[PDB]
Amino acid sequence: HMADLSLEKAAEVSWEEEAEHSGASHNILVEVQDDGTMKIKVLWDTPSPGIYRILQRGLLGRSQVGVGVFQEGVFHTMWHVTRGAVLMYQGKRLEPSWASVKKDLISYGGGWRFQGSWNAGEEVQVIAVEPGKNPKNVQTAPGTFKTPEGEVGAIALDFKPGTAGSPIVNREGKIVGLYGNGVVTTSGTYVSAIAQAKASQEGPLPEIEDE
Amino acid sequence: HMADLSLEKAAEVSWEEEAEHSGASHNILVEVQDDGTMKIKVLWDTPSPGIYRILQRGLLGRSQVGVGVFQEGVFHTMWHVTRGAVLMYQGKRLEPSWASVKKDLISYGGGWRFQGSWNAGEEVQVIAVEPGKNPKNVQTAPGTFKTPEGEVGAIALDFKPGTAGSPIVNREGKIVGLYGNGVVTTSGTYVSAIAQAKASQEGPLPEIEDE
Ligand SMILES: [Cl-]
Ligand SMILES: [Cl-]
Repeated sequence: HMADLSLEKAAEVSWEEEAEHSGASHNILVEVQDDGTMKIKVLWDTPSPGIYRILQRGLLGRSQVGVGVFQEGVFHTMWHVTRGAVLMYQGKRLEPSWASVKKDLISYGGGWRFQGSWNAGEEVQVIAVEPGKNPKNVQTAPGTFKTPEGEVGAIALDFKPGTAGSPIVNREGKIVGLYGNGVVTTSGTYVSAIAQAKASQEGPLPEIEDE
Repeated sequence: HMADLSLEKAAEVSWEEEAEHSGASHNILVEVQDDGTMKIKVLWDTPSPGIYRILQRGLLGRSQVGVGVFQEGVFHTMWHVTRGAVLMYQGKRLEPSWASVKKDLISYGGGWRFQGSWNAGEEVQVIAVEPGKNPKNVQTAPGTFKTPEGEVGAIALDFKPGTAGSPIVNREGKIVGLYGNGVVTTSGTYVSAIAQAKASQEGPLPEIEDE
């Protein structure tokens, strides 16, 4: 309590054609042809879109507890990072609007906005915003993990504590999930879910009398 | 919300005479003498004392979001790990009792119990309980960082995300602080505070009429 969390912009969301690859392995789509060719295949009154550090003020200064993304006026991060705490941005209180403890996700100022859906076999990029480091794109080939309610992509990459909430993007620069909700395998490997919810939409119209 | 956090015992608190040392450097107290010698110097109804993983249940199973310590019936962890969330242990709800956002600390079921105070120049051990790994003692020589309200010990050691709340102990096996509230230096080095509060004590006696 005590509006102890604040936000600070760090980067914009995009795919980087050349970013470092990391992982024990690579998934590469090859196209083979008959001909014998083989080929490798206005200022808006809204928070600036992008990636932000989430910062908790104590005695040592501001420590980064996680990362989130503004997209269409809505701030998206992980449930475990904020547990619904108000977030200060430009002296304004941001209140939580929607949360999924199961998927480990939370949005502030509206419903989930991300539309990306990861396609098995494709490589993705995590835009890792580690405490005290410049943003960095990391290309990786996710596996899948088998859950109730469907199958989920799963990334085997280790980042510093505080990196949870960094977005995962596909080749069009669309966000397919957030990184940082994971488990550790018996062989000692950390794997993060590609955490993603359906984009929200308008319900039926209400009315009222409270002026 | 939804008692999504639970605890699981992982280890007991002790100094390990031989544990691995880690860090760019070592602080070693030498005693020199006149003689020319030089020398290197009942079951209780209370949660079992020790170190516990803090686990959040989602779709991938139980992910470790932090670590804390039971001592004298009180559970001690970091504020950023739970932000005051109820904790489930053996089907019982544990409610938070005291918290310090500035020191990044929280206790459940009573006031802070730890009595250890780190002494400049001494080496300490972090009992690192990393997600999916066995507990491990790590000996390190803390530096100091200069803050308001006094000087704080500061440890330059990197552990996996989820390790915050692991206790730091002195040579007598007394807890001098918890690891995992830190900042990152311009050279890219992570340093954690030795986070510690004064042990609590009984106040003046009240009375009442609410039977
Ligand atoms: Cl909507
Ligand atoms: Cl007390």
